[PDB]
Amino acid sequence: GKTGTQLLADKLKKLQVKDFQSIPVVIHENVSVYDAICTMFLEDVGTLFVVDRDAVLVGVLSRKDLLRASIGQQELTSVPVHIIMTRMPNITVCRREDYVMDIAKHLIEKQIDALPVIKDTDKGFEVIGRVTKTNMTKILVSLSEN
Amino acid sequence: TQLLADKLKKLQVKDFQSIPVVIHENVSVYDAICTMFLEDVGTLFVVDRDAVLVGVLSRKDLLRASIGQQELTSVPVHIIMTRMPNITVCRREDYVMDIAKHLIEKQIDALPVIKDTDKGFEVIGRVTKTNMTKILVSLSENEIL
Repeated sequence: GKTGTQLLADKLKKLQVKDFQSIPVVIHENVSVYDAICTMFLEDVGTLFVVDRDAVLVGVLSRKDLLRASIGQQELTSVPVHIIMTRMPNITVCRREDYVMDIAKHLIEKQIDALPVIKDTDKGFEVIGRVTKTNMTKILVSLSEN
Repeated sequence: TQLLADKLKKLQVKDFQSIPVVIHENVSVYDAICTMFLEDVGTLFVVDRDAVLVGVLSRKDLLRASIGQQELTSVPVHIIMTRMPNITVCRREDYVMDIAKHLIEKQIDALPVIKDTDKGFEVIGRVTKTNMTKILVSLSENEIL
């Protein structure tokens, strides 16, 4: 590329998820909404990925979903999370080899803080990481130095 | 390459703000949760009778309050809000890299942008980890200087 900003853009475009992921926080689908909330504060995350008895991705839960559940008219804190989780038709994943910038674009478009990183297996998607707006914020800071 | 890095640190908040959402300090916790879903934002800025900033309330704090046992239809937000020793503000003239660092340490999604007036801190913007993420995307597309 011809200018220093173009060289910066080219490098940013090559960054891969495998290098900029966080550890994932995963709960089983039959854990209660209350237990999910406790896990969120225990682990200090704002998103949880939900898996089945084979540890395959079945759902995602955001802090907003849990607040909604907790404050509403129905008693939902006692129910299994699979009642309230976002399901697979509506879940976006990414893989280790994908580009960080393409994931950032998804975060912004889908108005969500985190995506799961998965590995394809014969049983479905195994969760191996998380990439978040916080990860992106860290990349931005690092640019200013080196 | 230092010089490029020196340019990045010169980018300012005014160019990468969002819309702030404000609530009065006497609103119930239930009413503030309602505002948070209506507005679809994750951080509320609390003001006093004089429209002066007195606190902040994140979605986390509201979840903390809701999975508790107080009559939150009763409880005014001043009871649980983070108060004005422990709040980090910024101004439109501040540098985005500075703010980004504060968002990271403090582990919060948003800071209030305020103006310094005759009356005190008046709220004029919000800056978030989404804003920072949008900057990173713009840089990757060569859409800034």
